[PDB]
Amino acid sequence: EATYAICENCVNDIKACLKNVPGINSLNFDIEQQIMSVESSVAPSTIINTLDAIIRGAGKPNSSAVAILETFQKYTIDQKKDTAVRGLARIVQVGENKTLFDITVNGVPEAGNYHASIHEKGDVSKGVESTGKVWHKFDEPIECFNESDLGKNLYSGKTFLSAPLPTWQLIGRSFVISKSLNHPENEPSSVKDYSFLGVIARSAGVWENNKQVCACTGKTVWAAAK
Amino acid sequence: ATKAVCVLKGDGPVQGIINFEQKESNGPVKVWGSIKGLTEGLHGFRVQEFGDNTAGCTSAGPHFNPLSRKHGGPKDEERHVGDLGNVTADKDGVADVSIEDSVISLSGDHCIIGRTLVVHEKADDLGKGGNEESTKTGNAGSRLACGVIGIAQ
Ligand SMILES: [Zn+2]
Ligand SMILES: [Zn+2]
Repeated sequence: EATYAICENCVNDIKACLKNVPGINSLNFDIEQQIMSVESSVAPSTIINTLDAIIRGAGKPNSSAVAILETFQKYTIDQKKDTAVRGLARIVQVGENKTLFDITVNGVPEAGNYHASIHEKGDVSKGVESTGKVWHKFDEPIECFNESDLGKNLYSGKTFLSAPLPTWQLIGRSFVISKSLNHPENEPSSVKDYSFLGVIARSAGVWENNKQVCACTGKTVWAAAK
Repeated sequence: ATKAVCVLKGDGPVQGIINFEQKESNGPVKVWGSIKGLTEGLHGFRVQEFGDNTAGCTSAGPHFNPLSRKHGGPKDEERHVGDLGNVTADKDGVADVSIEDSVISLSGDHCIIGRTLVVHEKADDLGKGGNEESTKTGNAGSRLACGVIGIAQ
């Protein structure tokens, strides 16, 4: 069971669009909060692409999390200096020991497959180095070959990931995304990887449609690609 | 869960690292570290309900308050779990934080891991202000810096 975010004429417009899709056991609607609950064995990426809909958190306590993924090192190839945010993970518990990850990447310099992992510790004082060991490796890559709306020589990607873990087990750990540098040579830091990460944080899971990140001010400093 | 850490940063000069340590699951939490780039004086210092910093104040929620209390100073009988009072910045703009707290915890219903730690521009009035907002947030003004409390060990 998952919850998705979307008047009275709007309602049947959507239920319509979904009907020929199998694996769906039921559909429930709350137009007040502008959400929709769907209990199924069917992929959420199926539900969303058919439709604009985002994965949202249920009301269940300690079921939703977020990780704002930022670069820690200064990279020669990375000239985006207005923000260090490169990615966003939205996490929802969708099972008893099942969890789903809405990952967006935007503004990375090198196209490529980026690899997501969860590290043991939520200590980002020293970037990846201080997060300790890999705790969960995600086999599926984030395919970042789409050009980014943030200009040329910048790339974006998106994917849903999954893990046999409850949300409460991820709280306080580090979510880390990285790729081997194409040119480790040009990087003085003796750094071999391009990494961005964030502490996995408790979240109410009431996210809006656009996947964005604001400064302490409130100004929007980053968003998922269109 | 015995050690936690937080990297405080913001849009300005204020930045810092705060450590948490709790030997016994129901022992006190030791809280220490440093915050620099502050103006001289007292600054509100507390933990929010969530650690979601995608939408600022909105996504992080009110003060961490599982017991549904009103806002207070840390020594007060009536206080949110997240209420850590004030940190003090010296003349060089540095607040050296050294706290023992009995209400926050690194486990159980009062567990603060995965929540936002925040330091504010103005002093927390410790709920002793003469308005309703005092009993909700302590009137500490705007957020200078924040971070998510993560597992350190
Ligand atoms: Zn309508
Ligand atoms: Zn409070």
